[PDB]
Amino acid sequence: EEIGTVIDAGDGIAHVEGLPSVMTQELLEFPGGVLGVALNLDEHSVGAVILGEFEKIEEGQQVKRTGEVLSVPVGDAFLGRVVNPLGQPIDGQGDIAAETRRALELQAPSVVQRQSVSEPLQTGIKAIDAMTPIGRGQRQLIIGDRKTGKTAVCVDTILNQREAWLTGDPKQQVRCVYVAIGQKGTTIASVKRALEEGGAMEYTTIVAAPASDAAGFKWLAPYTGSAIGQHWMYNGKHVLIVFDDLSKQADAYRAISLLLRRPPGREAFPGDVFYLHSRLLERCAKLSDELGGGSMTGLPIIETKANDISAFIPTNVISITDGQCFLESDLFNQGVRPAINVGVSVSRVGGAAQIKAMKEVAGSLRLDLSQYRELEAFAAFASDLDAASKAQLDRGARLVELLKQPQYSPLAVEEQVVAIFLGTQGHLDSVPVEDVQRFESELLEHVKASHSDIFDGIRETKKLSEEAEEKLVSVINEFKKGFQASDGSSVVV
Amino acid sequence: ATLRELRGRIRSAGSIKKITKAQELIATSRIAKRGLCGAYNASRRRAMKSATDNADDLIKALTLAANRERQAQITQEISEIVGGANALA
Amino acid sequence: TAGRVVRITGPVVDVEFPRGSVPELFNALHAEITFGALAKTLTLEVAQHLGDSLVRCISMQPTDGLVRGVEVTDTGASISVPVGDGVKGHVFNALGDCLDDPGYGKDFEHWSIHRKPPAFSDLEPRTEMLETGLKVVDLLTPYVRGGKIALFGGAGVGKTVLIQEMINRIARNFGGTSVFAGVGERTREGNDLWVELADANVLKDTALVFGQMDEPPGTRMRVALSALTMAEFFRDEQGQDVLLFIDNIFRFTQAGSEVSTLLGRMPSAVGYQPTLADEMGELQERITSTRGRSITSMQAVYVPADDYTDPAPATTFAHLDATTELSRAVFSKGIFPAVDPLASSSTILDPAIVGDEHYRVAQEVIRILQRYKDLQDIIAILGIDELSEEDKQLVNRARRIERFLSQNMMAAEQFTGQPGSTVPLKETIEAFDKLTKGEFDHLPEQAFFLIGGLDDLAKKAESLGAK
Amino acid sequence: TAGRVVRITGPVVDVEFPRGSVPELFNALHAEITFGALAKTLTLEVAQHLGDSLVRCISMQPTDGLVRGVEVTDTGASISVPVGDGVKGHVFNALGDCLDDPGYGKDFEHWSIHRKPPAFSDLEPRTEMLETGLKVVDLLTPYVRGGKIALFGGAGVGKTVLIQEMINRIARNFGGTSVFAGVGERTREGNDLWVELADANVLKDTALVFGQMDEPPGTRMRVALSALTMAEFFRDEQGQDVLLFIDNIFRFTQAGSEVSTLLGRMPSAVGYQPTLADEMGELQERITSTRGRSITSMQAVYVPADDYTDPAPATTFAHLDATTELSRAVFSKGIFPAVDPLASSSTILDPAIVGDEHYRVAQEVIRILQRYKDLQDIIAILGIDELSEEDKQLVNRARRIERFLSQNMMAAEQFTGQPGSTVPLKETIEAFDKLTKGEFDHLPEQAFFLIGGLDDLAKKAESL
Ligand SMILES: Nc1ncnc2c1ncn2[C@@H]1O[C@H](COP(=O)(O)OP(=O)(O)OP(=O)(O)O)[C@@H](O)[C@H]1O
Ligand SMILES: Nc1ncnc2c1ncn2[C@@H]1O[C@H](COP(=O)(O)OP(=O)(O)O)[C@@H](O)[C@H]1O
Ligand SMILES: Nc1ncnc2c1ncn2[C@@H]1O[C@H](COP(=O)(O)OP(=O)(O)O)[C@@H](O)[C@H]1O
Ligand SMILES: [Mg+2]
Ligand SMILES: [Mg+2]
Repeated sequence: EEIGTVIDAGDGIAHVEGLPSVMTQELLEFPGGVLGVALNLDEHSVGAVILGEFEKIEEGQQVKRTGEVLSVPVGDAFLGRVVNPLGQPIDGQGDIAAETRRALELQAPSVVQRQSVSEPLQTGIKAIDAMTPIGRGQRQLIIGDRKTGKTAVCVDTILNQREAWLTGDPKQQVRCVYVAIGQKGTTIASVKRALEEGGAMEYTTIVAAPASDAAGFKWLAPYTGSAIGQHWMYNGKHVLIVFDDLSKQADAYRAISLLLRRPPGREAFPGDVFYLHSRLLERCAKLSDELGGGSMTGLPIIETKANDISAFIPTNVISITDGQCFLESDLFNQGVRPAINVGVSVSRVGGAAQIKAMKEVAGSLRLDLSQYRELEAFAAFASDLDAASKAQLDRGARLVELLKQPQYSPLAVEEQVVAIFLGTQGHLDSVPVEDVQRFESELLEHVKASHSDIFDGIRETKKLSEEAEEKLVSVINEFKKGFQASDGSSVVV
Repeated sequence: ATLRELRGRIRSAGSIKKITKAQELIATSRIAKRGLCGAYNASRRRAMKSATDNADDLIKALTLAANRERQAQITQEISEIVGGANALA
Repeated sequence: TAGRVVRITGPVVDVEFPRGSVPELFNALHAEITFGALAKTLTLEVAQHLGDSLVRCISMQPTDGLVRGVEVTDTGASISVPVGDGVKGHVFNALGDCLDDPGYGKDFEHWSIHRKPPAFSDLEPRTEMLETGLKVVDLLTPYVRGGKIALFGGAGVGKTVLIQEMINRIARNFGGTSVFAGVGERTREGNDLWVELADANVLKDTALVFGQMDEPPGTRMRVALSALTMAEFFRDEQGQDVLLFIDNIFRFTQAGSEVSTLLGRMPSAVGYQPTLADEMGELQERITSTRGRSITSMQAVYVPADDYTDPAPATTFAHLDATTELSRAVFSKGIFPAVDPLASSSTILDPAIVGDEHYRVAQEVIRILQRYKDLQDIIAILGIDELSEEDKQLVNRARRIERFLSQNMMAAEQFTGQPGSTVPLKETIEAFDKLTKGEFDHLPEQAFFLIGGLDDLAKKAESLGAK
Repeated sequence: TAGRVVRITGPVVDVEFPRGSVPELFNALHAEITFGALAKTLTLEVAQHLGDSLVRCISMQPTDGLVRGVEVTDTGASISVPVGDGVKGHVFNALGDCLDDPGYGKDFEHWSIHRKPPAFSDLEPRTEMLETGLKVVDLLTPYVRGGKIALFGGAGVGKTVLIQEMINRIARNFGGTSVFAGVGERTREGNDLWVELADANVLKDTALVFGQMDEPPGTRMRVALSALTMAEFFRDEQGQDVLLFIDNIFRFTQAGSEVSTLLGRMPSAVGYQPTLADEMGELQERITSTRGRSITSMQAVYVPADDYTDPAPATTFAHLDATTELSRAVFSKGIFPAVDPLASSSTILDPAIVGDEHYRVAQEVIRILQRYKDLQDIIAILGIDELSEEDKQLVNRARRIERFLSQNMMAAEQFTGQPGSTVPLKETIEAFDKLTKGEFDHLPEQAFFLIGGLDDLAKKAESL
């Protein structure tokens, strides 16, 4: 048995002389049930990061090595539970039955162990599902300034997974993991409450690293969530992991590194911060059929400052991920909500992550929106604009009004298909802009009320058939006859 | 502060550019069919084309200045960080 | 079993102890300065264990006059502050010493200023609106009762005046205890607040803890913890609603960064301590309302050089339920309170809590102001006439709206000579709904500047001749 | 004569050796992690000699589970990668290990990845043009044989199809091979490229070398050298005209910066490594034509903050000869390849190299396309009819020219049954000379989509 002695300690770090056989990243037991991680190894001592209650660390204390690298419990029992980066519950609901344990640094699937992303992950947000589709096994960044609706988007996705969960088929169910790094505890409580109101905690786990936690927990929380998701991914299940947000993890890791006297680089970050995030985010894969066919979809969040996407961590994460959703406060204040900037947001997976009906209906949306952005400047001179460009500006305005969405209201894929069908087939041209949204919602209700066969066809076949299209157009015309505008005018013809 | 002011000036110049281009196109249409005329009082299509070109040049210059300031800020920040680290070395 | 001073560099002192007598981290140590003109007792907080039985400590008092090798006594516990109802109505420093009555409270119960935040299980979100009577705050930045409120802004934009206004509008009628924490602010401001509270008979319910900007970094770092400890005692033991005012919270971070390099830490970005977010998180998570126990915390946050991207305010933003960012541009336009309506936010400003009408009016106001901001540069260069008729109408509406968001505050009477005014929430919503519909486009914009409600608007309009 | 680990600080490992057994710089040493969960063999590269028989090394794998004092073996040579015709059709990492078949290539000849560029006398003084057979590339932006070509393109723009087409063309016309270097390759994208190349049968003609984003900086920095060494073997020991794709070169620069920061060097301007230019030149100078054999390179370049004065792109563009930019606009119009003729460029488009007629025709085409792009806004807003008759005829001629710059690529045979075409340079020059003269205005625009030479134009004309 090897026992080390604490030779110094300060602001979360402790140096321990001894333990000549200690491994890098090994967990260490300090008195009083304190836990540390051996990060710096040299001939003189071992610089370890204390995971909590650092004030209890004193010089001369006896430190024992666990003989094991950082590992977390994993199992189905974690669904609906709130745990800390060590897998311990912090919601006061008793112990968690752990199926097994996973090391936090197990290597990601290799190039040969993956398959191309081909399954949609419906976020329930028309803008994302139509313009920047997310497939299962993809890493989609959600990047924007504070108070732009990033957490809203992620929570809406988690809520949207509820119908798939209720189907009961493991090939459709999505297990959700939410990692909160450096967030106010009451904010995590609010997020949990929002998920509970939508019946999402039945299939969601929260890895909580509140702002009061040691920098070690803020540094490890994404990896704990990743391991929990990996345990399900490797067993044939599909997972969706949200990191809120990687910028705070990078800041915590920078604090740890600086306190360890490691050489700083740009923005004082160490030389392996990009390695930190790439290692975290390359574990979200789409496994091959030989490995069960499971997958984990990553939804990292990045909080920029002054909409500066050229900063260090935003640049790294943008490089790493397969696509980006840029949220702008200017659009948010304009009323565009979710405030996704369709001009710059991109999904490199593309149509491969969409069902056939969504791909067909959304094909023209990109062109129409780009053309609308081009024509914006001429809204004051409709007379000067020719007929084509005038109707084109009007169609763009209707479409922009269509992609708006109230919070905590995800849409099923068939409903999104019908809405975008209204938008891109001229069925909103006869409606006032201010009414479009309302019209949309009402029409959808009507289709649910009496014509659910359209939704059933779209859902089961994934294609809007010709006869289904004709029936949808007929229902649209009847609703237009029955629809009442806010200005009191008519929308027929 | 200079970087923020440069970014604000860049967005201002961009808005000026789009409005001037729209005015130029509308003037072209009206020709085919206020004082923004270039030197008629001392034509509006010519003035708006000139204004849009000047806005393009101003935007390019402001972007060059903003990129220079961005690089300078990064370099100075790293200079301070490394100076502190060396002092503590 | 006592240590001795080995090194002295400003507010950081190294102390050597005999083996086995090394003080625990954060323990309070006592040293003596015997110089005639500066005789005193330094209180040193153990910050680091340097090894070889050495400890690095931060001095709460100035170290001028200190001599190497002098006796250092370990108290065995962290800095403690008096707790109980007796603190109400008195002024204390970071160490708990009473200022208005030296030696008072020495017999009360003493609580260590270092504490853990409430368990995640006990935390429960708060969503009740707190009505203040300011048009801009009530409409665009509704405050949460038992929640966390911040007033961001650079130097001299109106953070302290707004804090005094909220003390007048909230603390005066409060049915519970109040704790004010003057963290690294002007001593004149502390005296003014003390006299004002005494005049309004609100001091009897208020406990004041002052650490001024001329004190060493240690006091500025620990005064907030002292005040928060008093507030925590009131919340957890007495079980009564607590009002907690902190001004300025950024001073805590600044003092933390001042000693960072002297403690051996390498500097982070913007010359901040690497543990910026960790210390901020500890302090801010200790400031919170637990299930059944409510703390309404209002903090003035200094934004260095008007730069909201600075790491300090940027880190602080995540710890707040409602934020009012005061802007230098709004301040320089003469609009008071100098709130930036576009940059402000409130977690309860959604239809579920504030109602459909409030949300609709607030969103329309925000949209109009954003469009006006977009058109600012076009107006500046090409002039207003080149905008479309709809754009001109929106510009006039937005100018009137931005003037109407201004108000004459009670705490600002000494600056404008005009008595303050209070506007009920329903009147504010109705007036702004009328404004966004163009009901007042005929009145001059000057009629909307520094007034109260619609009655004041009519009075000012008829004074200017409009109707 | 084996060393032992002394310090471990992330991917930086200090190793002690006996007095007379200190390895040379860049030598590859091997250590072992025995912990069951993370058991592996660490490859370390000697970065510095610290004195007292201590060497600082950069680990090519994560150091988790590594213990102090464990035996460290010295291979006596730097990182060596397999070479030969056997590496074609396989995927390797920066250390030469085959990813699609572990153990493969262990018996091949192994070349050290650190090699000098061709001697001064060996370098060919005369710049030569590479005939790709594509109309747009050959005409407007002729590629330099043994030169460097920047590649720019967004998502869904046909970038990968262009890489595939270039692979097939170099394999067939020039009897060469291809080496792909995924620097900071996304594992998803690497698997996608592997599957696509296998499906299109061009994988047999290319060797893939992936240094992935999940790997530490050292591998992301040495993978480009590994791929370049394979290409150098193909060029030198086998007399083949190699084509070396690098994606992304800026990620090679960033990995170098990260390694420099890890080793403790003070950052230079904008936080890059002090030896940024030296490293970029060392990588790029080995890509040259020598002894009648060339390594032509197409490198995907990322410009931080879209600032071409940034040190990384500024240094990279010092070694770039041509620049091809792919546009979503051109892709939307169905033009393939979706090359932006106005934005793209080439340093060798001067009469001294391409001749008088080539330069004249290229400049006329560029002028027509630029004039039409100027008209585009008026056409979009005020309508086409607003234009004068001369503007109408110029719009029609420019549209025909723009369509004719498209082409049915060979790599497009999979997506459409039409086989690809190879247009000789003289035929392209004369055809575009005729086009700029209006000799094909009577023909419909449809006649100018995805065809080869003038014979194809005529045939498609009668077809319509
Ligand atoms: N689609 C939406 N429609 C209306 N309001 C929305 C929408 N999405 C988000 N919001 C509101 O916008 C505000 C910010 O949202 P949210 O906190 O989710 O975003 P964020 O950028 O992650 O924030 P933070 O800075 O707290 O991390 C909240 O009031 C939220 O209710
Ligand atoms: N409601 C108001 N009316 C007029 N002037 C004001 C108002 N609020 C603030 N000010 C001005 O703003 C300045 C700064 O006030 P204060 O809040 O004390 O500083 P800080 O904003 O830095 O805390 C004061 O000099 C005062 O004149
Ligand atoms: N010659 C062509 N004919 C038809 N489609 C093409 C052609 N070239 C490219 N494309 C289309 O461009 C899209 C993107 O192709 P590719 O470059 O392989 O992937 P990426 O979008 O990742 O660059 C593909 O969907 C493909 O159908
Ligand atoms: Mg958020
Ligand atoms: Mg003040």
